[PDB]
Amino acid sequence: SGFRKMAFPSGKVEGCMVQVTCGTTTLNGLWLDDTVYCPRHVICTAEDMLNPNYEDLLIRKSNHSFLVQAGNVQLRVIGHSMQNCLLRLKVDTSNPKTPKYKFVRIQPGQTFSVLACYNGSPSGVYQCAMRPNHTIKGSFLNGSCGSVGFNIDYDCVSFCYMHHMELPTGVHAGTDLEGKFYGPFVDRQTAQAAGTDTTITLNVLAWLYAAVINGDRWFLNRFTTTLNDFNLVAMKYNYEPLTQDHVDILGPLSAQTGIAVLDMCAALKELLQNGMNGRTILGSTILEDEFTPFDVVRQCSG
Amino acid sequence: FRKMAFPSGKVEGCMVQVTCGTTTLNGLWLDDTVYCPRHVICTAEDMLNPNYEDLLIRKSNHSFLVQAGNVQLRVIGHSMQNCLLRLKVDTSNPKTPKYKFVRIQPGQTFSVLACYNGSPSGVYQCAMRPNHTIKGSFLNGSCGSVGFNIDYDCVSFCYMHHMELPTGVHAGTDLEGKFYGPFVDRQTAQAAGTDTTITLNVLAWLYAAVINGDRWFLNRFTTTLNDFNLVAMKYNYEPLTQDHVDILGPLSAQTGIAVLDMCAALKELLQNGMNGRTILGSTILEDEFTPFDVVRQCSGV
Ligand SMILES: */C(=C\C(=O)OCC)[C@H](C[C@@H]1CCNC1=O)NC(=O)[C@@H](NC(=O)[C@@H](NC(=O)OC(C)(C)C)C(C)C)c1ccccc1
Ligand SMILES: */C(=C\C(=O)OCC)[C@H](C[C@@H]1CCNC1=O)NC(=O)[C@@H](NC(=O)[C@@H](NC(=O)OC(C)(C)C)C(C)C)c1ccccc1
Repeated sequence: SGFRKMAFPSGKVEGCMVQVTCGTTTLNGLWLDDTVYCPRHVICTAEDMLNPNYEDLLIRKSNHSFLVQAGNVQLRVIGHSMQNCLLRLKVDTSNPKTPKYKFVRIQPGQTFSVLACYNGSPSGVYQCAMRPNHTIKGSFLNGSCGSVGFNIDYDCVSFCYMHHMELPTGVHAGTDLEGKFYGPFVDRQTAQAAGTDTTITLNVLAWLYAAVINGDRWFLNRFTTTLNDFNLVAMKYNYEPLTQDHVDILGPLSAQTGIAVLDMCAALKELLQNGMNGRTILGSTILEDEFTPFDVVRQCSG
Repeated sequence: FRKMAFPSGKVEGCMVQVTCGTTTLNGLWLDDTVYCPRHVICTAEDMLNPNYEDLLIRKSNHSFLVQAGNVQLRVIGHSMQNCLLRLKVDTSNPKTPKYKFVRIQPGQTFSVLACYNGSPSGVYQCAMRPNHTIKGSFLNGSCGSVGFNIDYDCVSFCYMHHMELPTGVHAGTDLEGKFYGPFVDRQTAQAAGTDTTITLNVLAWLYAAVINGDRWFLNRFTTTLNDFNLVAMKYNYEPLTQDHVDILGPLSAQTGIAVLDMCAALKELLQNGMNGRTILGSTILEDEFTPFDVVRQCSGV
């Protein structure tokens, strides 16, 4: 019952947040075992951000060029390397609080928790989704960089995102724990259109099923709609095209609630076209798409 | 600008599973004490209206099974404090963070670490609604889940989950076992009073917008706290009081926009809607960001 944009317990991720400083640049880092990840752009001098040559800027650095700090104790960096847009600083001590973890490049539309950090210190956690344009509509300020995006599968933390940029659109862009950006962005402060955004159709349906699982039903109709017709409409409303895989995914949620995916699609279509009569769905006044089908099934069943 | 929750690390280390017979729920393990809903000592038979006092006096420490991981905390004492059970355990939680028990006030917010069988499952931010309930997300077995605020390094435990009003909302108690609202921890037929918009927070929010550069809604005029309330009344807004105004002060000072001025702005935001316009991204007027919260996210904490 009830429905919140729920984030995973950030506890296990906090125990891996550290401060990493190079020159006068300081940002967050992930310290797992004997390694610390952070946006390689930490080595970027001010003026060096217009068009930095990381390979060049890094070679001019050394282990001691990095001031990695765990809380208030200085971590000794005894090895460093670059992996795409990351810095993999090896340290001498191994973080005893390193949770069971895995690095995963999430798929646009998927959701994850973000531990907003500043100076290697957890400031807040929020759940967000990998927007369709690969950016993340988040709340980040200067110094949030190095914050990690993660998921928790029981006790195994899946790091999927590491903050890096701030597209002018006000959104945010980062990398996966392997340094590869999400979207067509780069470690440069150079014009970067935060690509055409779309509404995650998959999630809005998952969300609508959630509202239904929770008793709300007013938006349903006797109408139905082919996958193709739903798309012809949805796309007009700037919605991600809905694929058969998506409806397969909504399968479970379809069963429970007993509503056929396209029927729900028929409801979504109506909503899009008739607006919400001012009325609300599961609280919101606008179709929510930051809850994946998996999220919903996890927050409604048990 | 998203609704952020305090990192739940500290509370996570204080969540334990409390079992009593067939009833299992979450327990807050601070020091040598484990707090959990007193209805942990219930079951299908004694719920409509259990006599806890009696029901507990029939239970002994061996009745309770407090667990943390694959560890079992021998319970060496048990007392009931209002609607909570204070369970003394033979072990003082090593992860106990500096903590206070503070009874939150309507409108104020806090993070909620939703738990299941002693395990933290998810953490979200919410507000203690005017009607005294919370638009949270809880499923069976979430009981004992705690709400909290973090002041520097101190955890301010302000909420513990117990009931779920038919409204789809939730009632709980502070960590002293006293319920927030008229609600009780019984299967009565209690209903949440109608809710209102936390005017104070909407305001705080608008300010936050102004702080981030979203000020299209401001206006040249002002209004009287009285005149504003006549509007707010229509849109079912909490009547703004001078105490509310003073609470906004910092935000008001930072942006130099007088509360009554911002109300004037909110007045027209209510009477003319946002005409397709968005404040801080949203299309609706957020009322779950207290003045203090607005600071947190904007003035990094
Ligand atoms: C994190 C940097 C950090 O922690 O530094 C501490 C000293 C950010 C966070 C960014 C701040 C506000 N919200 C955010 O998400 N890192 C940056 O400031 C980066 N800045 C940008 O992304 C800029 N992007 C940009 O110029 O792109 C175009 C507008 C040209 C398309 C923003 C601020 C305009 C950053 C980039 C590169 C290196 C270091 C930092
Ligand atoms: C936590 C109990 C727990 O941990 O039990 C583990 C076995 C809840 C959480 C509740 C679950 C779903 N969302 C929630 O908020 N404890 C209860 O189930 C309690 N149930 C209620 O509060 C019921 N309220 C109720 O009937 O109120 C009226 C409709 C009569 C006004 C809900 C579920 C309808 C609960 C029941 C009995 C004693 C103590 C708590």
